[PDB]
Amino acid sequence: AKKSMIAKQQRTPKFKVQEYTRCERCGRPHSVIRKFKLCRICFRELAYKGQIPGVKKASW
Amino acid sequence: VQNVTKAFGERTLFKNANFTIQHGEKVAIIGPNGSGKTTLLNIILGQETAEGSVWVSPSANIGYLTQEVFDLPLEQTPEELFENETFKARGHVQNLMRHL
Amino acid sequence: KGPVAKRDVLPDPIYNSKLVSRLINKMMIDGKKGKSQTILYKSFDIIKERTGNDAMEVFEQALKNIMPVLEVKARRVGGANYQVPVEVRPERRTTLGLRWLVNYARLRGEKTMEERLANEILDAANNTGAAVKKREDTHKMAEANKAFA
Amino acid sequence: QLEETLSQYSGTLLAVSHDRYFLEKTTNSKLVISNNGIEKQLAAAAAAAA
RNA sequence: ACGGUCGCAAGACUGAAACUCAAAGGAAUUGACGGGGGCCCGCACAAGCGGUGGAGCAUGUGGUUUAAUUCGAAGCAACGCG
RNA sequence: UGGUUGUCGUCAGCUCGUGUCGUGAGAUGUUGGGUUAAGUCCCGCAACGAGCGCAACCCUUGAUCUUAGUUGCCAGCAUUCAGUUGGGCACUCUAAGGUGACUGCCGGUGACAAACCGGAGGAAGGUGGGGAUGACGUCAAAUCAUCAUGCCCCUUAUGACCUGGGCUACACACGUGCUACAAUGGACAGAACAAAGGGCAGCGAAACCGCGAGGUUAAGCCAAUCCCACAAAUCUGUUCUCAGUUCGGAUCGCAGUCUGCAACUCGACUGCGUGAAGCUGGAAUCGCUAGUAAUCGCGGAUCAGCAUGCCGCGGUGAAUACGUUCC
RNA sequence: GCCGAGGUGGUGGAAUUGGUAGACACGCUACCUUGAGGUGGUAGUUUACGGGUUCAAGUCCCGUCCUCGGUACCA
Repeated sequence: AKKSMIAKQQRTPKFKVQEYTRCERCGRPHSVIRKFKLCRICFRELAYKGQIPGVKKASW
Repeated sequence: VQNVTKAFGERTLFKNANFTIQHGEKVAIIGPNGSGKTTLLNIILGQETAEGSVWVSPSANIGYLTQEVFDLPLEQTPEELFENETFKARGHVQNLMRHL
Repeated sequence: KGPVAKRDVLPDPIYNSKLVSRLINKMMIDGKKGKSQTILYKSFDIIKERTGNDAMEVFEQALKNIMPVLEVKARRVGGANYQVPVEVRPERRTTLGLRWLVNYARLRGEKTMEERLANEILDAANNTGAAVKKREDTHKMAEANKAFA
Repeated sequence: QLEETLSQYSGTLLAVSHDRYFLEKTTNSKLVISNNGIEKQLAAAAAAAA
């Protein structure tokens, strides 16, 4: 069950509280960041591949 | 026991003897002849010219033993004396404790 | 590796001593110098009141009674557990004296550590006292094991 | 047996005893009553350790 | 082992076969290890300060109950982990 | 299996070219002396080199010079309930470019080296503090459940929808954590001080009501302005006086509040009442060398709502390091 | 059937009426130590039965059940 669940999130449910955040590139909840609307590992991959214009390696 | 003083007319024993003992320790009290050993415990435990301050725990259950044998409810049986509630309270508590 | 050294702050607004601020930094619970300074000055004011002296001299006299000459370290060879007596260098004399004051003061039990530390200084002045149990017992351990040095 | 079990006793004992050998099992601190009041000793405390 | 010689004895000497294996072995190399030696280093030890283990609860995991107690981690390097 | 990680381990190692020695496996460099945090660097050497590592460059903090002054700052200039107004770029601050610390300079030691110990300057002294960076490889370690996947299996089902339950069970053990056991304490009142970060169907002032959780109307703010946001330990007074309590809050009954179709299993919070175990913990065991440990609050993700977890932030702020005998 | 003997914790077993689910040595359980076991260290589970005597019972007494052995029918 992957594309069915992605499709179910891409629907409009019965109630607004059934709406939950999801991947948009690599299908999974648990740690989809609201800002990027992206999964965590896919954020790490794309931010390594020079995309996602804000994030570089952090040090302070 | 802070700032304690005990005198008997002119017979003065204690003067400003500040000591403080808490739970859980072995306190040996040694007097060669007449150091008031018996007198201190009476003026720890009582009033009557404990001059100063003797504070003790209010909820502590101090079990006292005397030097002198003059605190018996005389002519009573040890049956009536010792609190023996039901059945083994005579045997398993008390009479075994006596004979043993 | 090698030895590294440390520092400490010189004055106290009453009682201008190094070692009294060393005791202020000692007995600090959870990062509160304010409570230890209040406890310390109320205790030294009790020591100035109850005995009509300046509490500096009573405090150093108590230190002189507590500061141990001889630690006894360990030296295990085989199954022997030998203890070896060490001449203490005087920095550690001062700091073991301050630890024993602070620890046995708060270990005594009275109706403030103001009173507990004050009475512990008053006992270590007139040498018989609680930290001086540790002084005597360390010197007895060094006296018995003096065969190794 | 009172010399023995009072060692295994769970503290807060005030043991006046004119014996020298009974207290060798029931002593941690001493109160030597003397001239001009008490002497709270925690050891032998003789000769004014220097 | 049998036979034989020697021996008071213990045994010595001479000395197979059936059977069984595709190794046994020597010297040397590289490593790893030592309750081997040396030197060094790390909150590793010591010197300290505060804890955990005791109590209550939060949380996670083992077992067990289950209709299901979803799946994945399992010494350090799983167990307020996905 | 790809991809992506842990661990040894930020340990200081791991290799190659060409050469020589050895029948060969191999050796050599890479070992030795000093030195380092370092296979760092020097010197000697059958080796001369080189690469991946180490360091340095990168980010932050420590200071000063220049630019740049609003929403930031208020020194002199008067008005202010108020830095509010006018005024000013001095000062802090912000964010850009710099400068700056390199054993550079002194003395001493040491082969004369490399380096080390003290000294001077300096905001900064010997990789200044920290981060990011994680070599060849080890554990057929972990991930087929983020993804992509070779092979095998199911297929009107091992696929799909829907509601309901469960992932929160509970006799037990076991890791991590929170709160206490109390006078450096508990309660009450007064006074002050932060940093970092978030806010558009969101942050939400102020007023009003409610003891309180909160409620209704709503200003300003796409934000150095406005909001979150009244920091807390601290300091100072009042009060208790060492008890299972004016400690501690488990658990529990009733009545509430918010979020959201909906809080029964299964949400957080409040109010009243109840108040337990616990009076500093056996064998054993863990973290930390300085703005650290201890302690105190604050913030943000996630998210309608759920934080004692995690990730950052400041506040106060120590004790000790003799040494390498032992693990 | 008769006589003699013993019936305790998983085990072997001491206890002259006076405190034992066990007091003594093992097992057993929970933890610790160790990579994981073992050793080691810490804590933990009604006297065959039923009815009395007794202030008190494993014990003293009356009965029942089991097992060892001697003493019999028979092979």
